[PDB]
Amino acid sequence: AFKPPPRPDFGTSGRTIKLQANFFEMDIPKIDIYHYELDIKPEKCPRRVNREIVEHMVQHFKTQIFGDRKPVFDGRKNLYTAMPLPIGRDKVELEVTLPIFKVSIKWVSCVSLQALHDALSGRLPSVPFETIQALDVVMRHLPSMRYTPVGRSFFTASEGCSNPLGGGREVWFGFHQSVRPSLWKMMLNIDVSATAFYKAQPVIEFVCEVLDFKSIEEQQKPLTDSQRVKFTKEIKGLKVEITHKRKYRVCNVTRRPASHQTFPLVECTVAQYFKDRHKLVLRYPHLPCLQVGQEQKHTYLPLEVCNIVAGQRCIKKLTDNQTSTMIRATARSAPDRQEEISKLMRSADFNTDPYVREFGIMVKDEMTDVTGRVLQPPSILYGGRNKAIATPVQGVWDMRNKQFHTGIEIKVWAIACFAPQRQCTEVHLKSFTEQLRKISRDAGMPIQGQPCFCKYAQGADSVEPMFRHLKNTYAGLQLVVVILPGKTPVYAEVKRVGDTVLGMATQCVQMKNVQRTTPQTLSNLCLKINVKLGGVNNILLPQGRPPVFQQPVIFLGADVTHPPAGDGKKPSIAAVVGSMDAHPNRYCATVRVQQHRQEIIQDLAAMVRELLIQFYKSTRFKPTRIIFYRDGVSEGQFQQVLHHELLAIREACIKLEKDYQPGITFIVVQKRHHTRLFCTDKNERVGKSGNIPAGTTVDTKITHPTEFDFYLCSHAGIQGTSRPSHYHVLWDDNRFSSDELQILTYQLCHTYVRCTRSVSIPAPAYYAHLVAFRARYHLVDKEGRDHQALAKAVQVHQDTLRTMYFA
RNA sequence: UUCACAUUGCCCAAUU
RNA sequence: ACAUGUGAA
Ligand SMILES: [Mg+2]
Ligand SMILES: [Mg+2]
Repeated sequence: AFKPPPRPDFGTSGRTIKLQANFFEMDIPKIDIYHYELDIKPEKCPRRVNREIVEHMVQHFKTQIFGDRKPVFDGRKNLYTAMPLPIGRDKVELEVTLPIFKVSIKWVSCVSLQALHDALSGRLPSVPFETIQALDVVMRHLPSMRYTPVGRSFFTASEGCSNPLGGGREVWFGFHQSVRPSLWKMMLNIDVSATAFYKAQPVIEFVCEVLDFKSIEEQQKPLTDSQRVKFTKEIKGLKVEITHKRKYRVCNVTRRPASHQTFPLVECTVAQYFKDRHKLVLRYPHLPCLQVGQEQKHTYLPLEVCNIVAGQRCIKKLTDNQTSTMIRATARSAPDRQEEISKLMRSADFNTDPYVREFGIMVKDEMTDVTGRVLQPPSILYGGRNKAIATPVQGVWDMRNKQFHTGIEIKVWAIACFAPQRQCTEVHLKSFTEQLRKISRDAGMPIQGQPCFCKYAQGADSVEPMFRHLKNTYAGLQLVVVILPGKTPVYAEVKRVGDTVLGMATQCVQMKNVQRTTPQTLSNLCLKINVKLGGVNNILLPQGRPPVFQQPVIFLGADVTHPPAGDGKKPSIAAVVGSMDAHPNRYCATVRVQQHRQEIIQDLAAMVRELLIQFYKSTRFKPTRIIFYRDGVSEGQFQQVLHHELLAIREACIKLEKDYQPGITFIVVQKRHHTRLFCTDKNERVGKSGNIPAGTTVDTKITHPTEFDFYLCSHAGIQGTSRPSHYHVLWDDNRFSSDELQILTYQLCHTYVRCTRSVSIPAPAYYAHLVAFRARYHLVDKEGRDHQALAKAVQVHQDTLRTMYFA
């Protein structure tokens, strides 16, 4: 379970395409640089405050130490210099004042950039991490002070334009920046981005925006408890500033107006306090005060003397309208984004950055050219009379004149309509039934007759007794179609009951899609229905599959989904699916709740054991090979994850049978990186968005210098700029060639049963996502006693276990 | 809750 | 994910 396998070869399959990547070559000197350890007492202050401390510590202690040396700082404890500092080894206490801190500098090490060159070439097997870290600290030292750092990105108010969102928020533009080793050179990965920020405005104006006032004096009355509570929820936690210089965090909003609100000086009011001490009379005395600092003390500031501090990211969720405006502001086609990144890099002036130039680094201002190959799509085989073969074109095909490979005859089914009768009439339901049966017969999934049961219902409470009744009354019941009036808790209840309480197949459909049907929608609905009932929609043309299918092989997809920002004990959800036939088409699912924000799948061995057992029951084969697509592990966790999960896989094998030792291939799938690929030639641009065509593959130039990784953009780019999926092979007993693995991955992107399209990641990974999503629905408002309760929540019924209920 | 693609959390990141 | 867009037999 040690080091990732070396790249075995380069891919040769498919026609070439000229591409540009948002990677900008770096020239790094062949020079040793110097790494010093810093400790700033006390180390509780924000990273930025530390950065300032060091920043003018260097200014204040210029004479003795640095002497024209321009150090870079990571913001916490790491300092780097281009040539060695005068303090030969010895920790030195330094005294720094801020307009109070002791800073100790001690030598740590030498970082050789020559060793980095050696790693980029053949000579070193590994890329020296410390070196990359050093370069990264160098490159982001200045913009960490100039701009507002968010993660690996930087944001700023765009000078000359405003993009308000309302509610005191506006769009800030910026960019992601990262330093990456490559087959060719050190690369600077730069992408543009945008995010909502709080406006740097007076608090009075903030109040007006949040409470929807065109101006204050609507009214000159204290706010209603409603208004005050909304304002409270909006400003709580934000930083404000005064002029009397002072910055505070807002912990509350007083109930009383400033004229009435009092504190112990003897009881003294806030307004009067400002009159007496600060010679100020409140223009808006009827308004509340912000409570700032510790909520235990009693420090209360009037609204009209405070400003919202500049550069605070808006953490809180945006409204629907705010979001709409955000999208509208930041939407760019592929060529537009390409031009924006290029414009940004020409206007960046990285090479005049005094710290960059101090470390002798040069950055290229043009995107790297890279040659991709466009893989051929697999043929898709259908069934019926035709045995039709479909040929994807630009990552899309369709169901017209085709029947499912194996279509289910639906004989017994029901309809529960939770939409109101007056809006979703019996005529609507009838007409919808007619249409659905037409499309379904065309597809080889004949709904033989009318539903056996069709009643209206209201509220979540009616779900369980209705479903119990159905299961007890109609023998051979295959499906319940559930019509919903849009967003409702009923959906989650329908799933809790069907999936985990009764083990019944349900298909939900929104009221509006019953009222107005279209062939495309009903067709997609049929994809879902056929799968849920155990059917096989289509299969990869068998003779067109890579040689790996010549022996029994199981395809696993795995994902962990974590709770959103904020809520803190809500668990993470681990989901693993495995193929159950040779096509591969049918999948079974396993799911677990696990520790909050843990990425490592804790219970993997038990899950894989289950899947292996089910695979044997379905196919009567034991897999000689296990292909494991693992979604969403970042590089910094590669070793962590691979160590636990690979072993878990082995354990599942070992405990199942000895000496059962199938070859394992462990592939990390990453859809959330910042690598963008653009057509160099305009006539290669596909559709309105002008993206690279589906099947575009890149395994040279910008990829890893020694390891086995590649980009594959398997999908049609409909809108904006495509995200090409990245695949990183952490382990491979099966000794794949690049060609076979890339082609296999591509083909798996065509087995996804919910649409006749090639999807952005292989089917097993996608299914993993759907399973986790469904689990999250089983857990809504539910968050060993506790953990057992949550584990119970996501446990499907016995009859649901062997199904694709997640489709 | 027909579906994909894209933006986006979340892993890794980040003295009144 | 939700939310928001763009689309489809
Ligand atoms: Mg995940
Ligand atoms: Mg949506």
